[PDB]
Amino acid sequence: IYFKLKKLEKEYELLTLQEDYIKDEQRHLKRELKRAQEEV
Amino acid sequence: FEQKIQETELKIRSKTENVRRLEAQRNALNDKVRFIKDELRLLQEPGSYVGEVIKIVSDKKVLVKVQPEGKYIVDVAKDI
Repeated sequence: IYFKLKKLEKEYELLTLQEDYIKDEQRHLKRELKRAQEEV
Repeated sequence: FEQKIQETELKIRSKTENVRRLEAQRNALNDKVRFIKDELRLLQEPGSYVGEVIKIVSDKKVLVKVQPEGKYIVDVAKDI
C-alpha cells in the first residue's frame, strides 16, 4: 500500500530513461542514412 | 492517495504501447541502412569472369577456357 507503490514509481523512471535512448539514437542514426545514400 | 495506484497503473502499459511501437521503428529501420551499407561495400568489390568447362581434373581441380582467351586450371569453393 505504501511500499508497493514505491516500486511502481521507480520502474517508470527506469522506462522513461530508455524511451529517449531509443529515440535520440534515431536522431543520431539518420545522419548516417543520407551520409551513405549519398556515397552511393 | 490510495487511488494514486489506480491512475498510474494504466499510465504505464499505455506507455509501453508506443515503446514496442518504437522498438519496431528502430529495428525495421536499422535493416534498411544495413543493406545499402552492405551493397556499397561490394560494388567496390572486384569483377568476375566467365568461362566454360572442358572436363574435370580429379577433384578440387577443374579447367576452364575463358571464352575469348586461353585456359586456366583452377580450384573451387566450399559449396560446389
